[PDB]
Amino acid sequence: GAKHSSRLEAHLTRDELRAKALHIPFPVEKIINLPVVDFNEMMSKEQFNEAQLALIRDIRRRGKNKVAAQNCRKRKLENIV
Repeated sequence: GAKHSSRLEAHLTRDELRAKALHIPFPVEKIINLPVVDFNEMMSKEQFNEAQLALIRDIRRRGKNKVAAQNCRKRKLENIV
């Protein structure tokens, strides 16, 4: 395929693809990395639909890898032995 045809829609990766279709200007690369202040600027200065805002939050959240996908000895006994 063409690599220089990554202007619209699929500008970078699959996540970028849906983001661009969702009117997201800033690349997912940035969104994962945007600090709260940049994230505040986003909501403050710019304005999008709910769908679009949801993705920004999502990429941001996944970029902030603090989901605790470690062993994590916790007392969260949902249904485990």
